[PDB]
Amino acid sequence: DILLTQSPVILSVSPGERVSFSCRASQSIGTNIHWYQQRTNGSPRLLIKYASESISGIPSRFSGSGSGTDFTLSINSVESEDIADYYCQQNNNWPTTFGAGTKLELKRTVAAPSVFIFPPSDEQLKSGTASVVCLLNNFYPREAKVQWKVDNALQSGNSQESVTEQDSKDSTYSLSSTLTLSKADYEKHKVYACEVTHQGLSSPVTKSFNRG
Amino acid sequence: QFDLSTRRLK
Amino acid sequence: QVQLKQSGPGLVQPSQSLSITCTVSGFSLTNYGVHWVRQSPGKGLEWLGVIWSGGNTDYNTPFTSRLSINKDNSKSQVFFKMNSLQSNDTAIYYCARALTYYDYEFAYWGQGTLVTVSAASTKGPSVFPLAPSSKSTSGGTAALGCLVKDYFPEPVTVSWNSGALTSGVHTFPAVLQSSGLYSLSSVVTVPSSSLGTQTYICNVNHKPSNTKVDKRVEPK
Repeated sequence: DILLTQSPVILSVSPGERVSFSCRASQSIGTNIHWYQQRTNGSPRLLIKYASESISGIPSRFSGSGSGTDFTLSINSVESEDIADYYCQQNNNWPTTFGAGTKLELKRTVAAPSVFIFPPSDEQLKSGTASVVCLLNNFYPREAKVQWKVDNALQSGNSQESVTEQDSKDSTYSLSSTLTLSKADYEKHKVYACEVTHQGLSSPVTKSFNRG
Repeated sequence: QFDLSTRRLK
Repeated sequence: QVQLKQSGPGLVQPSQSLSITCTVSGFSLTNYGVHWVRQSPGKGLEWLGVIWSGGNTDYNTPFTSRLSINKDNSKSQVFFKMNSLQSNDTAIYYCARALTYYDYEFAYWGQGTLVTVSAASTKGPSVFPLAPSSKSTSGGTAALGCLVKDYFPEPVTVSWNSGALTSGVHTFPAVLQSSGLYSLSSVVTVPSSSLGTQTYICNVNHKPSNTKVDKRVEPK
């Protein structure tokens, strides 16, 4: 099978820059390469066929070039809606094979997170478990620290984090940290605090509530 | 690696 | 409009078999071949096989012995079946159609079926409100959400107000808990002055367990 090698694995650029994806084939394939876009939670979208031929409905800023073994997909002016993974496909040799893909990340200005905290619902407490959720909304860049404290006891190992993919409209990230306690432990304590560190904040932000 | 939850590379 | 609509996601026990239906519209199966592609964490996008206009099938070499593709032209249905599944067969499976009847440049894709291979059992989620309050309000904006806890397997669909509310929605990727069950939250920001007039409902659909919950989220 043809091995397709896409490089690099991640591309980070600023809006309006030109950007180029590379696809190298393990032996000559002429111009028998197609390019695909995959957005968050999407199916692959066909961008270019046969190295450089355009596709109806695809913005003009997409173009491809190359022949033999070395191929290039180009975006002349990146928009935030271009945040996606990009894959190349060869079909000069059965079976058709795909590259492993390149991720296109976008830069933007530092944006501090908005921080919200949610106590557990009385509904969940009936079931015997308590989830406390801390939300970090629409921030950049992705790096942040979330630290939980219960009655000034530092929590460690009983929280999980999830981060959305990059927003295709405004290039921010959002993060949830969920602290999970038993109902008994939760009822045994009063002050629940989420403390947040991020480049866009000049001092840490603590959001907190007293149970009750 | 490709992530089944988001369909994106992680 | 060319479309390909695949059956829904679900769990398949190891060693058991996989079955997906792809229903097409906007073209006839007697004129185009229908291809099957999958996307795994292990191998990324792999081409699996194709059933051609006239019934012939090709299968990618590693799959010829456990893969079968059939179709019903009258019903516009293509059937994908794969035997003896193991855990690294956990993937999103897609049906696709090329630009021309004989080619392989896939301009039309199904939405993809996420198949999980695992010995576990199907569990529907519990849905708990993440209620707006002072502790989630800032400069006229209130955040609120739904906690979608303890289900298996992926995925779950979450929407807000039956699709009419999409702006400012963030549905976080599921995380796997030590229990082996997934959990996620979905949040949205709204004007805090709308909390007394507008109702906010997260529509939760966990198709592998046929669990549909509409959770009304209220200021506490």
